[PDB]
Amino acid sequence: TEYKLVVVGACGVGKSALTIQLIQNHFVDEYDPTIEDSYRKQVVIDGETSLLDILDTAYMRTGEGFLLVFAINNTKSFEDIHHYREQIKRVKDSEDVPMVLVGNKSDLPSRTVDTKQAQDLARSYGIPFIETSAKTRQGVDDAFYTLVREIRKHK
Amino acid sequence: TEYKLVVVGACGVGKSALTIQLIQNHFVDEYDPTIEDSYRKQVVIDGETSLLDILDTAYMRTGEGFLLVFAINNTKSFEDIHHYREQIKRVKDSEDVPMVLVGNKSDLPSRTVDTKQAQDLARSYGIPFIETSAKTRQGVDDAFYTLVREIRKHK
Ligand SMILES: Nc1nc2c(ncn2[C@@H]2O[C@H](COP(=O)(O)OP(=O)(O)O)[C@@H](O)[C@H]2O)c(=O)[nH]1
Ligand SMILES: Nc1nc2c(ncn2[C@@H]2O[C@H](COP(=O)(O)OP(=O)(O)O)[C@@H](O)[C@H]2O)c(=O)[nH]1
Ligand SMILES: [Mg+2]
Ligand SMILES: [Mg+2]
Ligand SMILES: [Mg+2]
Ligand SMILES: [Mg+2]
Repeated sequence: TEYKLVVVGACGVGKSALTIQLIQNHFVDEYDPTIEDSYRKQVVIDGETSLLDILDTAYMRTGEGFLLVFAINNTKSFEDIHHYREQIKRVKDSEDVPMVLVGNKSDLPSRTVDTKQAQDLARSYGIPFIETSAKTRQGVDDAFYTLVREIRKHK
Repeated sequence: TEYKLVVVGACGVGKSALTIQLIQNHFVDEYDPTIEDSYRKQVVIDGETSLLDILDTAYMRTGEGFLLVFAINNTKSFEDIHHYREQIKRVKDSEDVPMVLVGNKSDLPSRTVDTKQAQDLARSYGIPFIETSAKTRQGVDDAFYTLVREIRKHK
């Protein structure tokens, strides 16, 4: 009932925004990118009281679940996804580590990374893909909760 | 060729969900209830290129069409329908304003407001009644498009 989650991705994709929206239920219009802190919150996932220990990157090997986050209006971030994917494989020494691909900023119309690209990437990793928006709370809880559901399976 | 539409109803009925599903063609599992923003999208209604200016309540007097939205699994929302109905009559100072009654969340089985009650209410207002689901896109376009068709006959 206690989970250690880790949010990874390129700078400016909304790693901090997604975390704060989950923890403090509000949207941050700006957040210091050099800040890397762990956050804590007792929540209810699928009716079960769970403790979430989330690390907003800017221990790693103590992570049970990982959020691969990019922005749908940021091609470069999507390109950097594989870099972080492989880091997690090495730090965990495993092929099968609970992960979720996250497409943030789905509220923005200036989309450059279409659905097929993201879903093909997730298909190449065999992990779920969720479109999120930290501004509007869209898919935010689902992203973290799905990861926890992935951990439940592995454990 | 341009239309100003206003979506009203009780909190949590899916006003935001119905708007996003129309504009960005996706479903929001959660949306900040305190967010009231105007949205814009050029669409094709019955073959005719139209610009839709939609206000998602949480400007009013400039509304040409109004969506009266409740949830079929929300008796209270249905009860509050007349409240918003009369507000629009006052803000427009008119006895005849293009409106459409919308029963959202039709994808849910836990129904408490049957078709009889809704249709009887729509008949009491002399306006169309549309069953919608922002989750599955059911009746979403038809709801907004019908309202536009109501504006057409009105002018
Ligand atoms: N429109 C929109 N903007 C976002 C969203 N998430 C984050 N942002 C913006 O992106 C900027 C950088 O986000 P941040 O969380 O600091 O990126 P980080 O480097 O991964 O921590 C912030 O100023 C946010 O306002 C979102 O879902 N929608
Ligand atoms: N099953 C289902 N859920 C919906 C539908 N429309 C909205 N919802 C859910 O209802 C919740 C609140 O909807 P929202 O649009 O924020 O209500 P608002 O206060 O009118 O803006 C959201 O978390 C949606 O997931 C629908 O058609 N079907
Ligand atoms: Mg940050
Ligand atoms: Mg491209
Ligand atoms: Mg809303
Ligand atoms: Mg009854």
